[PDB]
Amino acid sequence: QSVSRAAITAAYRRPETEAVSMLLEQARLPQPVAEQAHKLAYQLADKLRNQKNASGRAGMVQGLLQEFSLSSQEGVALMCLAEALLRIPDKATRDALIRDKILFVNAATWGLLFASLSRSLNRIIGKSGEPLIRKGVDMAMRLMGEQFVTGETIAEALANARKLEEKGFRYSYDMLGEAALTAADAQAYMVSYQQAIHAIGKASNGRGIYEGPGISIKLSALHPRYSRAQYDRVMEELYPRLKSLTLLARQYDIGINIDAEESDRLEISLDLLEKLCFEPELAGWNGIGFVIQAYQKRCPLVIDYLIDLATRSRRRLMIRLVKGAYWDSEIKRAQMDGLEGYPVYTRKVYTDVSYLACAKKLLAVPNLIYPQFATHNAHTLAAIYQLAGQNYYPGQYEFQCLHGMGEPLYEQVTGKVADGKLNRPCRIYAPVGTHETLLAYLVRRLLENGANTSFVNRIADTSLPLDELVADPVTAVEKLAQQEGQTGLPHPKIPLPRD
Ligand SMILES: Cc1cc2nc3c(=O)[nH]c(=O)nc-3n(C[C@H](O)[C@H](O)[C@H](O)COP(=O)(O)OP(=O)(O)OC[C@H]3O[C@@H](n4cnc5c(N)ncnc54)[C@H](O)[C@@H]3O)c2cc1C
Ligand SMILES: O=C(O)C1(C(=O)O)CCC1
Repeated sequence: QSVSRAAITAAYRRPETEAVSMLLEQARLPQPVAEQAHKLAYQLADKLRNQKNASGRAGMVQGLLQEFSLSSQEGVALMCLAEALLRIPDKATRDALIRDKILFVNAATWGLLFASLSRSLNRIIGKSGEPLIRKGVDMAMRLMGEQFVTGETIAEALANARKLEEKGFRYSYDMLGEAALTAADAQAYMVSYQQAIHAIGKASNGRGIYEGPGISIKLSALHPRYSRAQYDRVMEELYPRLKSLTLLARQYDIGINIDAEESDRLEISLDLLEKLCFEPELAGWNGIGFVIQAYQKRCPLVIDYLIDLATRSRRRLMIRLVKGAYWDSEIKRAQMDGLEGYPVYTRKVYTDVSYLACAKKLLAVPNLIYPQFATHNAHTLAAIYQLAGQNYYPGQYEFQCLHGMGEPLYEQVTGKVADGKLNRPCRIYAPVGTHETLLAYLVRRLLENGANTSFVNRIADTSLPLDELVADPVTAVEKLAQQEGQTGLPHPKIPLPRD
């Protein structure tokens, strides 16, 4: 194998204490940079919470709830009398009433500022059955998934883009659908991507790979049963499709990004990337995109490979750095194979340290990589902004975020300094499709929003202080090493696969 390639295979499942200890010093921000990252992260997160004055509103609740000292339900019943007294139009009537004589409709809305259904459930199922089950699951899937979808068709989504593109946001469009099971399914996904490239290209109109929209694709949509697909069949069947779409994105000069999926396909996607990058028809073109997952132990080794690849094939690569979306499934997979170890980290803070270390690796080679830092975590953003150094220029890097999750945070980021933003561009990942293609994406978003470890989850918990929410991962890791006795131990509730 190649020297860069061999090192990747060597790190597939390396001990977690080993991996974390190596990344730790590459991820440590120097004390001056670290404090500036702290301030900016604190500001971003504070404005995200006290947006509708959610923080200070809870303060006046706790204050009057102290002085008067009654139930939380008692406080809500007080607001209801207060609101109905404020609805008395004449003051002299209201006050004389307060002293002479002395409805709960909006107590619901007031409660938010402060088991019998289980009977209905067991009851409803018996008479209704697997039809009721399959309908309700579909129903909640559409209802929860609306917020994550840009449009049902490529044309409806291109239209939805202008509002934010006029403010300096970019877009990457994703035609939903993945893990093709039949040659037909893969063929159809091939069609909907070509149709999308045309639409997004006519829309782009020469704006170019950096400043115009682009497209994101999944190899697993392009080949039947990609899960266990063999090497020779993938190159004969998938690669010509990957080539074709990429040629097409070049003619329109739009970025085309290869999404990263489950970790046992990292090898094969590198093989496809390696061949794509030496097509003569793509020589001198820099529009090829590739996601790397910082939660994998071999991400730093992939970066060394990609850096060498960009040199050998004489192009600048567009590399989306992400943490990763399949962590639950990666762990359950590794636990069932009883394999040597895990390919991903087992403590969330380890992934953050991985991400910070990989970001520095990417920022050091602007001639060979255009970094695209995908994240919704205020501290992560703040740290990359500091790590990228003074004297920003547009093509140095960009941020990325998911439709439905990133806009509140990046609206402090993309925009003019005069209007109080950071003047850094953000590309919004924009899914496109109907109900029939939303399931796997939605589930991954439910796993993301619902985890106690996720930034977007903890920012909502106004009982968690901002200083803990934006705390520094290197320091977190070193605080554990000192309490536990050694740097980088696996998560306690997650033993090694064979145990
Ligand atoms: C625009 C965009 C494109 C993306 N494309 C891809 C892609 O092609 N492939 C892909 O896999 N991901 C991709 N992601 C990432 C994924 O979808 C999540 O959005 C991302 O991981 C969340 O990171 P965050 O820094 O915003 O949140 P943070 O909450 O600070 O990080 C959360 C992440 O930490 C990781 N994590 C959670 N628990 C643990 C644990 N116990 N041990 C170790 N690690 C843990 C998971 O990666 C989790 O998602 C993309 C994200 C964005 C924004
Ligand atoms: O991580 C992934 O593969 C993404 C998904 O959830 O489909 C693409 C953007 C996140």
